[PDB]
Amino acid sequence: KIELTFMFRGQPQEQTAYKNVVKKFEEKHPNVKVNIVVTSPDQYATKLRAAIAGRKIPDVFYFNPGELRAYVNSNVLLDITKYVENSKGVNLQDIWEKGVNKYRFDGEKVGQGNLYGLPKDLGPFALGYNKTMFEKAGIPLPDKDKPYTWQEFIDVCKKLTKDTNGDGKLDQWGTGLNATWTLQGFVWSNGADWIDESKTKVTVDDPKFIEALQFFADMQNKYKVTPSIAEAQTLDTYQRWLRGQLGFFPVGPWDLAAFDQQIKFEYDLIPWPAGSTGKPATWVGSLGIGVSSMTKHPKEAVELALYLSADPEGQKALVDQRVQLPNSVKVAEEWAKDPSIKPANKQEFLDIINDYGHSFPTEYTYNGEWYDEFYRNLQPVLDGKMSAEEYVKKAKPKMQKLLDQAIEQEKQASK
Ligand SMILES: OC[C@@H]1O[C@@H](OC[C@@H]2O[C@@H](OC[C@@H]3O[C@@H](OC[C@@H]4O[C@@H](OC[C@@H]5O[C@@H](OC[C@@H]6O[C@@H](O)[C@H](O)[C@H]6O)[C@H](O)[C@H]5O)[C@H](O)[C@H]4O)[C@H](O)[C@H]3O)[C@H](O)[C@H]2O)[C@H](O)[C@H]1O
Ligand SMILES: [Ca+2]
Repeated sequence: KIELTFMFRGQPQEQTAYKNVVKKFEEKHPNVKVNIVVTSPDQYATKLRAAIAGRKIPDVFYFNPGELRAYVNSNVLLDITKYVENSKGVNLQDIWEKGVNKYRFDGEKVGQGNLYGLPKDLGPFALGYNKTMFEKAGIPLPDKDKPYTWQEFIDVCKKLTKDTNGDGKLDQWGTGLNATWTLQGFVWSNGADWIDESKTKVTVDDPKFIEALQFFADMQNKYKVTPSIAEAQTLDTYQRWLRGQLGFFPVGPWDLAAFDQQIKFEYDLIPWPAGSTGKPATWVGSLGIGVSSMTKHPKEAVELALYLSADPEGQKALVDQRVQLPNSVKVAEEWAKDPSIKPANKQEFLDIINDYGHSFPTEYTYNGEWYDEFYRNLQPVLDGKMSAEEYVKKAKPKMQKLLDQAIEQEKQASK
């Protein structure tokens, strides 16, 4: 008779997986009915923001770790600490500490104190390569541990870029990376970032940042190891990767079900190519599962969040359905070692989590508007109409004003 609203986002394979697992929850808890509100990833932020603006908050919902402090200040998230402590069996200490701590807040800083959510997952963003394509081309396979240098990466990408059917037109390319999701690793491995150490000053005008951004754009425009601008418009590079047209493309654990369904070639994971630091870099994503401060059924709502995040039965179902890696550290370690589950080097996901993955810069700031502004007007750089140097000099003060406002608005909302 109890009814909960569960609001979340996902690609089609993720929507199916979580709907299936919510049904398992309902089977286990016959007195609870869960009403689903689900959107595409791109639609989610707008829809959640509207719910919160109207103070019509779903009982259980996904949220961005960068919004944690703002959600606490505006009393959006229930303090679920005591419900989790009283729960039968589940020990959050089995779960990735990096994941759990993103949703703790002690009143002053993130990473400690009361629980205001549970981790949906950790989302290490690995680099995949098309092994079928390498072996057909006679090119030595990438090393599973030692990153390519940037020059080595371009060299191999050039070797892979060719006319394979002999009609005179290129139909296979080295790569086709999306700057929204893959620029970070190049910036970070080149010893740069969007913001400084203190997370209060924009640093995109760092020569190291400029070099990374120019290199990124140059893959398409200068080195020409990607589909052309027109070709990517015709069919985007994610789809071209699925069809076996690209040598390299990123892989997150949420991709695995989609790739199981659509990818017919053999692929495996490798470290990202490394810039001046010689150390690979990429991001580790996460989403939180939160409970509305205003929920009429806090026990049942926390029980649902726990089922998805930490319950061994719920987690097993999500992992079996190939939309994430295990939240339990020990389960993830034995998962990675199981050779019957592909990719062969899915250990790379854990290496990202444990060693060379970083957080998105917005996880450190009170809101992410300053960062969104960088990407909003980036495309002319990517299409070779504006230099990286010219763009970051123009973007920097716009970004800085927004970041300054985030910092101030924190001070005001936290009183
Ligand atoms: O800019 C050029 C564009 O390319 C063309 O569009 C094609 C695009 O390709 C398709 O997208 C493929 C997917 O994109 C990458 O995945 C990125 C995002 O990950 C998924 O979410 C997983 C989720 O996020 C992780 O957390 C990350 C962050 O961490 C926190 O700070 C914050 O809260 C999180 O946001 C979690 O760990 C994990 O659960 C999203 O689904 C996806 O967007 C992968 O390559 C593919 O999965 C799609 O069709 C187009 O977007 C166009 O021409 C042009 O726009
Ligand atoms: Ca051809």
